[PDB]
Amino acid sequence: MFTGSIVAIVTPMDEKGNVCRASLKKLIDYHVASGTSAIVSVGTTGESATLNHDEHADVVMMTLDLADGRIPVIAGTGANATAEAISLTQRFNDSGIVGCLTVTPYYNRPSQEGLYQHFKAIAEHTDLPQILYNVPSRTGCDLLPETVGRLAKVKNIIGIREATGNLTRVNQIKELVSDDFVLLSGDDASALDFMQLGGHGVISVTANVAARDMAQMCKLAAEGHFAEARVINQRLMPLHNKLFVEPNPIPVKWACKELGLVATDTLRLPMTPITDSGRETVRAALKHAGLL
Amino acid sequence: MFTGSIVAIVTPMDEKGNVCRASLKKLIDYHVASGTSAIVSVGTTGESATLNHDEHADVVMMTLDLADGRIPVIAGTGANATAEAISLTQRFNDSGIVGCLTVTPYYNRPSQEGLYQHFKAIAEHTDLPQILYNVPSRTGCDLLPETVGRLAKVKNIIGIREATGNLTRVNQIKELVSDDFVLLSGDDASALDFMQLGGHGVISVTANVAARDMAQMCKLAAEGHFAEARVINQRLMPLHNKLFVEPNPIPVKWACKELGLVATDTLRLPMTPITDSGRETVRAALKHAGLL
Ligand SMILES: [Cl-]
Ligand SMILES: [Cl-]
Ligand SMILES: [K+]
Ligand SMILES: [K+]
Ligand SMILES: [K+]
Ligand SMILES: [K+]
Repeated sequence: MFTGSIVAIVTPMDEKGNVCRASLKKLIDYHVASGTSAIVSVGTTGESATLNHDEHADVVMMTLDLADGRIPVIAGTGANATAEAISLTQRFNDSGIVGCLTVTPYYNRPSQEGLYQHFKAIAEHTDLPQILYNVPSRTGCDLLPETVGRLAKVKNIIGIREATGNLTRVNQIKELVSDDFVLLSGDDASALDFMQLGGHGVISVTANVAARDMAQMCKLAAEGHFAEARVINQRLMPLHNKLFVEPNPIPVKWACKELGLVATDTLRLPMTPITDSGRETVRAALKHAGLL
Repeated sequence: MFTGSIVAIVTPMDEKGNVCRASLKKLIDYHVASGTSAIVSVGTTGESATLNHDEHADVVMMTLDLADGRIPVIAGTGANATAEAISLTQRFNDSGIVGCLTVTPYYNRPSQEGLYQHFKAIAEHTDLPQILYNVPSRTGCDLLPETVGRLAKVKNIIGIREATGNLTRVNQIKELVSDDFVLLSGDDASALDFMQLGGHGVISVTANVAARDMAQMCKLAAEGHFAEARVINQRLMPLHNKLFVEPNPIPVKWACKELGLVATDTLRLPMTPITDSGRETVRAALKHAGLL
């Protein structure tokens, strides 16, 4: 399922930075019970950066196992080397995931033609649906609408997580692609505007801690009840902003720990523990949201 | 050696995308003859993004063997996971490289504290000199002078490649570090200006194809003959710019092949072959530099 509220799930860790199965189970039961549409496993928020490919694969498999068919799982499969992205996709074929979330190469700043060839080749070597992921503030390159339009002609490239926060992109992309191509926000604070403009959902960081409210907001938006959805969005807005007061996923792991959804808020370097002031900011946002 | 003209050397490949030994030797001989001060092996220009760690180590080791003690070799060791950066660094411990060039974590956007802890930990697991590398347009994060000052207190953190193109950084960092802390430009187009402000040299892309001029310019600059160095710079300025007409290292690899320095201009996806319009642009810049 590639519409509605999709959670970019944290990878919960013990004190030693190892994946905590018990916290993961809890998170997954929480999203099943709250009506989250799907789980994105080991994306940015899941600390893809600091897991090796074995741990990455382990987390995804464990996620599917715990999900036990109750919720669709999408694996983060992005890499800045095309051969690496291809190889990582192969690890997940026939695993039971329903699709892949695949980021524009970061750091090496390819041209639009190179992004085209990158994603074309990945899609070529799998039957799994591919969701493109554009986030220029992290990657240093910007996948423009024109190129999204080219890639949408490839059979199994089915959508895009658009994280520019630039809402003019929704209709620039939409007019170049077919009506079954999915447009998903990757910027929590502007996601409802994104959906009001034509977007079909959100791959969300906020959904980690406000799953029910996010699920309902996305359904209201899809039904066109934007004023109703906006009341919810207004109570989540401090969370939408303050979950990035410090680098994601530092605030969201702390929030998960504070709600008792995970055992520890541990991350791997270069991520560092939340500051006292950040705890204060985030706790205030959780309260504004009515979660505490 | 950590002053003067230091080349961020390309990793020449055969048509299969694997390291081309004959081309590498030719490049290293070229830099020996030209008075280049040192080689950075497998940094960004050397396609650190698309080589796996074993291939990366292979290239560094081959470069060192080929250098045969004639010219100092610095290993690119950057990674966005701290554990990974330590592991890559350890491959080169007791190897014959004289130092490491280590970039701020890309993509995951750590805090200043995160950056401090990342580089502190790397430095603690090695005796090799460390050169920090700041390039926010590639990484999505910016290592501020205050944090450079803090890291410069670590025994084996000895300099910075500053690639913001923001010249105000030279004296901001200089006033916070000791006088043997090395300041190196990472932006060819502004590198002479950088040196005029008190910079000690450049880790250069242009030096791949204009090594003699680059060496002479940094020499004149170190002697305080800025008027005279500037004549060289003006001759090289179209290269400083047009070597980024297409994503680095697409133009400089083509330039190398055109100058007969490497056998092929092959790169690994997502880097793509230079366009016809790019060939003409780089050719005019080479001609302006008097190299064609
Ligand atoms: Cl994410
Ligand atoms: Cl470089
Ligand atoms: K296919
Ligand atoms: K399609
Ligand atoms: K790599
Ligand atoms: K030092």
